[PDB]
Amino acid sequence: HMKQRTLSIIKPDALKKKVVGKIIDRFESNGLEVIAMKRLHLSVKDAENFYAIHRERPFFKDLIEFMVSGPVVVMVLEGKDAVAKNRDLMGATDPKLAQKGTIRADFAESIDANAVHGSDSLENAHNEIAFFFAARDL
Repeated sequence: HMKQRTLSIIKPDALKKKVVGKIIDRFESNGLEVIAMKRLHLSVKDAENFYAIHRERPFFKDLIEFMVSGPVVVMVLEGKDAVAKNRDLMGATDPKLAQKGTIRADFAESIDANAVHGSDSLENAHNEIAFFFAARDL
């Protein structure tokens, strides 16, 4: 019920499909604003620090390799209930489970290459935004 900010990443698979515009438009048409944005190529160090909470998760090694395999677009989205709204529009992490009409349903091929990242909580949103943006840039 508040005006929140959350992090979105358009992963290397969506960039290669050239669906950055369609995905950004999904957020803009659904009550969110892109208030910060840059295209970049993550180093391994960047990717391991960003996903440090998952270092012992079994998907870690494959996750890092995929996330440095090509450039991404990182964005801060702003709007009412932004953290929850972003997750609703992305759909289930796994495209095979995502509801029709979500980003992962529309643009993702596998759970390993599932088009977008979004912060899963308000606490993670704070750290993830701060990882990519100095506060003067927002």
